[PDB]
Amino acid sequence: SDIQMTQSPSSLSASVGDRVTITCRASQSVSSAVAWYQQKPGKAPKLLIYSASSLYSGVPSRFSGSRSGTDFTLTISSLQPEDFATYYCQQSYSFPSTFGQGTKVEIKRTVAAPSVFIFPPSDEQLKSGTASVVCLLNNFYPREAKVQWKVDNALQSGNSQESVTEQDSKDSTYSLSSTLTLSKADYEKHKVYACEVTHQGLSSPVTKSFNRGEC
Amino acid sequence: EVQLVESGGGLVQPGGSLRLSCAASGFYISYSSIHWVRQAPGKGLEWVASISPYSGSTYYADSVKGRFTISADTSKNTAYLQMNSLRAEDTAVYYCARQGYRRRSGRGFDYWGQGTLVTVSSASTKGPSVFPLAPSSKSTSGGTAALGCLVKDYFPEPVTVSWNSGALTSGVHTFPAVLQSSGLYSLSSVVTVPSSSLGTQTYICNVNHKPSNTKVDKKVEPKSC
RNA sequence: GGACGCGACCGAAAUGGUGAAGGACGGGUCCAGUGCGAAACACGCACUGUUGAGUAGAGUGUGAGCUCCGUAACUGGUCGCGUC
Ligand SMILES: [K+]
Ligand SMILES: [Mg+2]
Repeated sequence: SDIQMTQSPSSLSASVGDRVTITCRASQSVSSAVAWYQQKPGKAPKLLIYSASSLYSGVPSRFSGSRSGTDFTLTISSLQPEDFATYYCQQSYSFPSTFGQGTKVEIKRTVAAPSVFIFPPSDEQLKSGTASVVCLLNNFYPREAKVQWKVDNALQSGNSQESVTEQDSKDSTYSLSSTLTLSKADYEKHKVYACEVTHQGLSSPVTKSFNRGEC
Repeated sequence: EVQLVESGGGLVQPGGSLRLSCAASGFYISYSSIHWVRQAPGKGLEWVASISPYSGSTYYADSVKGRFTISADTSKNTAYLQMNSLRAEDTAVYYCARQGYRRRSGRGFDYWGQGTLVTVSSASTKGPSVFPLAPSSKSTSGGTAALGCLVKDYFPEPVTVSWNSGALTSGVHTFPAVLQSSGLYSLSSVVTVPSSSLGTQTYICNVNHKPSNTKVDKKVEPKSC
């Protein structure tokens, strides 16, 4: 049996100054051969804790690790701005080695509603037989948001893709683009293109739309 | 002082082969266990393989066993991951890492390379088409206007985007690419600007896709009525 | 009575051979674990093990002690005989 490291939670929101705890639970005894790592977007992981509870040289002491049987915890006693990142536990008691799923630690702030924008496809793109319609949800929090596409008031499904930005380094919000992809023929068979947004900072759903072949 | 540089990454067809290298500096690999760990985009760390000092014993994750071979050339102070019979799901950033000294840091991996991207796909290298996302012939959402560029149908990752050759950075959001069903990537970069300057301020997106010798600049303007 | 002498029997340090004992005789025997050597395995060292664990072999110890069968120094004992 390969050893499982079950990591929870997969994400958490916290304010600067808060005490947070992240947990890895081993499927069998791993002694104390557990390490903890920090990873920021686009960057290699950095070692924080080794042997379950030893602080790695140069790591600030607000980081601590603890072992309770086969359960392991990384605690940060008081988060600082630079501590927002993803954390991974690792067992190296035996091979194969196992990493935990990770825990994204994100910063908490006041609910912010998104600003919504819709973009019709360019005539340029239209020359090639594909129409891309784009909807932008700008600078909102929390991350949960619902985007729905309507074409002549018919609800679209399976023909869109979303993408979300990393939480912003200044205002701590998210942005989201959703893209509806149609063949040029389908696109030209309809008039009203709409993007409907549902977010916590919105009292009611907001719809941004345009009519094909207008302004 | 201590550093690790992986190289050799790139695009390869399914069933193909690729050798990665991990150049150490600041220490000698002969006294350390060396490891390879990978990260599929958006996913977590997955341990791939390792090689033990003095015995040369090697270990492998089941998911790559039989296909991948780790090795070491002490005279170049470099380690290697020979990947054969590659599948799309081996697509990942590949990191080599040093397991540190037992007395100093148990079995923690104290140093990691910056990583090298391996894309396994039958799609072939292609530059993006870059389309304008023109600001609305209206006024406002929030008080401002939004414009951007759609960077569509390139392969493989990555691409870079900037605005006004780097001068415009505020209010910029460059989205992580999605892999479309065609097997090509697509992303968009947007920026919010004031609507009072739309006719007089200039906005150009700069898109560079190095694997296809594609570099483009696109002026994004309001069009008509 | 004792001195000297001879002999026998007993004792006996030592010693040749023998064969039972398994962790309460040990080991550089074997196994698991922990730490250390730039060292997870392999290699070396150290520590730890409550049926660690087969009594002569998973041993290429002419091991210690002991069982049994001998040999035996003797500068120990006893008895007989000789002389005084
Ligand atoms: K023995
Ligand atoms: Mg050993």
